[PDB]
Amino acid sequence: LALSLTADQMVSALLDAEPPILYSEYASMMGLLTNLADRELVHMINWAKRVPGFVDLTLHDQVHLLESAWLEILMIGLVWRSMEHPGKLLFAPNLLLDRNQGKSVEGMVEIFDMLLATSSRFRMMNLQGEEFVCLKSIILLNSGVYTFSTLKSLEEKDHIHRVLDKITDTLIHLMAKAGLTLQQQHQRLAQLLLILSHIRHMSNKGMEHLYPLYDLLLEMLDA
Amino acid sequence: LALSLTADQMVSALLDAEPPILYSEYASMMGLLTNLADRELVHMINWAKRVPGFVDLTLHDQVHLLESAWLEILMIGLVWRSMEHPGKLLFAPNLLLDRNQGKSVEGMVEIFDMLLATSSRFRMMNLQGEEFVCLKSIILLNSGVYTFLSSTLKSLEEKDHIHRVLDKITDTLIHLMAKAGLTLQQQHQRLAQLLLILSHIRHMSNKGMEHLYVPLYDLLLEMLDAHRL
Ligand SMILES: CC1CCN(CCOc2ccc(C(=O)c3c(-c4ccc(O)cc4)sc4cc(O)ccc34)cc2)CC1
Ligand SMILES: CC1CCN(CCOc2ccc(C(=O)c3c(-c4ccc(O)cc4)sc4cc(O)ccc34)cc2)CC1
Repeated sequence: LALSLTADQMVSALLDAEPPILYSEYASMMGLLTNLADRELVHMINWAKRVPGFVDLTLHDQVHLLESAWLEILMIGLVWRSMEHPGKLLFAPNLLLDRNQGKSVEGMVEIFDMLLATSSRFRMMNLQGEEFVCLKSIILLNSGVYTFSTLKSLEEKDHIHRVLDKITDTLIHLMAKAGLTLQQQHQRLAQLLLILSHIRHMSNKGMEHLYPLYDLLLEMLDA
Repeated sequence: LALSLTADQMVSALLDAEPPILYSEYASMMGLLTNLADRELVHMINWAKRVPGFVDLTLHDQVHLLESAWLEILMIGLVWRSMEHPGKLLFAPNLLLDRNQGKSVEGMVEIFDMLLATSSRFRMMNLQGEEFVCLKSIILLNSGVYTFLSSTLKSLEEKDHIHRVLDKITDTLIHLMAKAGLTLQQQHQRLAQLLLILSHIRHMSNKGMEHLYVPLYDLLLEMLDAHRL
């Protein structure tokens, strides 16, 4: 069980599960981002399976979690790799775009600015890679949890909450190691989890304009 | 002022600021729900003005925060007062609805279920009143925070102040947990659990907004822009 892993073992599992940074393959704009996202999703599915506690869930529940988190997950990766590129979003090393090039779509402008603002927040906070991988894991486990009343669902949520607790402990550990005081540790933990609400929001806004999916992701998880 | 408060002072100030519980005035049901929400907004504004640090902000920034947070705030109040009624949503003491009453309206069963689920979660965690008021204040200060239109010096000043207040509220939550006997581990875990629930509350507001949809901006503005007569 994921529940007996030490903090160091958890960080180390998450660091080893990290997908690679993918490249763009080249109006053409949405085609290029569509193609990049779809390739990313294949690696995300494999990363998911390596997140401690994830394959303990039913196949149905795994698919639910991925259906609910996949865009937030692409967004937090985007924002992470954009940290060192103020004013720009590094979709791929060969696809670094600004809000002006974001205007080139329909409605994504304001979301572009939101993504840019999250990136600045991370840079400002000096988010570490070890912290980022825990955040990503938290999104995967958390996003779909409150939308799976049977007894089995009740077991599924309890497991997720215990794995989530383990990831909280891991985050606090990293901060402790980094030399922050206890007051700085609770404050930074809160600040990062609050950013996860903003990521949920950007994801919702992203979904409204990019528009079943569950079935598509089921075929993928199977494949 | 707000930044000098102790945790105990923050909590008293938050408990003192709570709005009243309103009654339903009597789809008949969407008309009822709409009237209720409209009347609660007026009190929500008075409550927001008593949230430590809120009235230090510009009028424009106050309006933005409420425009971003208002449905989140109505929802978390709903979930809080639904806690003692498993399976039901207490919109008002004379308006307790179950999930099947949601279907009687165009597309809200999914949100209904999400709301009951959050209520159950709060129940399952034994959420305290003191923790509830901190969470509601966090929502207000956080929801519109990363959507300020500008990166002006003033705006930078505003953002910094809100982050300092948010840190204070986090300090106060930890404070309540330390006094309830929780170990450091349990304190950080419970903190995280509660903050993750805000992510779901955001989601529910966004979905609720889609389903629901004089511009709201103008109405909060008029309502918040009070004379001193
Ligand atoms: C099983 C299905 C999976 C999805 N397929 C459709 C493919 O969808 C997508 C098409 C485009 C984008 C996108 O533009 C991306 C982001 C975004 C979206 C909306 C918005 O307003 C602002 C930004 S962030 C981001 C990060 C990346 O690393 C990669 C892409 C994006 C995203 C998805 C269909 C098959
Ligand atoms: C100044 C403006 C303010 C808004 N007016 C428009 C009208 O607004 C609203 C109309 C209805 C509802 C609502 O039904 C409520 C909730 C909800 C919303 C959507 C959904 O899918 C499921 C539940 S939760 C909740 C909690 C309450 O205490 C009170 C109501 C609700 C909410 C707002 C117009 C004037």
